Amino acid sequence: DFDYEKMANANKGAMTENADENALQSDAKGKLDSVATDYGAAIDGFIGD
Amino acid sequence: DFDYEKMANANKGAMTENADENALQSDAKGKLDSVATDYGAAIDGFIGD
Amino acid sequence: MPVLLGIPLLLRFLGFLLVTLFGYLLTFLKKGFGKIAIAISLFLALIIGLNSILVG
Repeated sequence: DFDYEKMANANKGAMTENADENALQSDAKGKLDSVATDYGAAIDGFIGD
Repeated sequence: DFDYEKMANANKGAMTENADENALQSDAKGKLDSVATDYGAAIDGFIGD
Repeated sequence: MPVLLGIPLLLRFLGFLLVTLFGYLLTFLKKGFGKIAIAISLFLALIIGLNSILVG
């Protein structure tokens, strides 16, 4: 009386992680939005000299 | 009398999602086609000044 | 040639973005060739304009 649908849900749990979409998307921006403030600052500081 | 071909179709169902091609392709465009209307608007507004 | 269940859709999508982005570059090219049309027009119009003052 193999529980076909208990082995499956035990293969899954051992070959799957957990991921929050809106947390991997907030870090990415966080790091690319720090290099874009130094690119702007540079440009702005040349037109003021 | 293991139903070889019932366990398979139970491993699949637990490690597979569902995806509509023409819905992941309509959103993408939808977001990239809003930034391209602000790039054009900018250019157009400089040649009119 | 056997493949996993999601690879064929990653390969179709990586050529949708490319055609969309290569589509934008075209739009912008055509705009910049319209600036050189406005510019030429302007110049030749200022010349034809001065003529009409001086000969008067």
